[PDB]
Amino acid sequence: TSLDIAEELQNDKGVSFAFQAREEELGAFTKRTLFAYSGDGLTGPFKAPASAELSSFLTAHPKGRWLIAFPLGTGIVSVDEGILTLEISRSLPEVGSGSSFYLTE
Amino acid sequence: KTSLDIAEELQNDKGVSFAFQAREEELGAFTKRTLFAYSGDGLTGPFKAPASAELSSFLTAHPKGRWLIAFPLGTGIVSVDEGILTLEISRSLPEVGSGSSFYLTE
Amino acid sequence: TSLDIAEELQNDKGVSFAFQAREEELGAFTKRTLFAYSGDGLTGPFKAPASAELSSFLTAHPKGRWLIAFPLGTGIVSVDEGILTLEISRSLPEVGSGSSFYLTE
Repeated sequence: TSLDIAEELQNDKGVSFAFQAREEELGAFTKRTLFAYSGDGLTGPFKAPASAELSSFLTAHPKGRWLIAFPLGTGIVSVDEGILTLEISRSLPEVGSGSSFYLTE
Repeated sequence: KTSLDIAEELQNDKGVSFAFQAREEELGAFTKRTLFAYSGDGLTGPFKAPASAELSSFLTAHPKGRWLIAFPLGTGIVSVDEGILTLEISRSLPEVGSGSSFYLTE
Repeated sequence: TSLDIAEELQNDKGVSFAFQAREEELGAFTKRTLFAYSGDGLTGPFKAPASAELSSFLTAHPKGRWLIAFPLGTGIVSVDEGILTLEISRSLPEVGSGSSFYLTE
């Protein structure tokens, strides 16, 4: 483990998300994992400003965004100009927890 | 970091076995608590089994008082009441497989 | 953590998969986790030769195969004669990341 950021983000509708970013070295490979939790429900996209460390981490993904599975539906996390966006495929009465990762050489 | 790791096997009347692992981790200002669940068995109704006091204690700590958990074929809710662990499922599962549920807190 | 193998595997349609195998000891219990990532899409099964360490890890599962949930669908990983197979329930336009684990005494 060469990194562990955690932070809580909030929009003005009141929704809170906690994120954890983690980096791990495995010989030739690196793993980067995003962890997300919210107790809230969500109907539209979630937008909130992120710290520079998180924005930096989130930009590193090879696809420029993080496909993430929650118990009730699927989201895409991306960052743009220090604004974090989580878009969802369907409205979620509760978000819950999920993670998204990639492995790289 | 890791300030806790309980693991146990629980069993019901039919003979359905679940293994659980509870984990706590400290991340500066934040704590993460993760429940991991595995069963090779299929499940049609709810799974009820007695849990150790450490596990019951861990499971009760959740801000919603229950653990929403995704398995490969369906969704479950884990809760504890009076030292009885209950896993309720949205649909019957021919195989449970593995899943995790966590939360982050300040 | 008593083990961490990671490798990249590749098939004839251009699809690359990264796998990480992990073993952890927890007092009386062991946990074995497979992690899988691919940025590619996948229509049929994914077949690729694996290292001996990975074949060995994958054979250890009590069911002889790993049921694994990806954001858009479900897969079964198994190994036979050092050939890794990932079968899918539906075609996946993108595979993303997932893990599968078991606990044992």
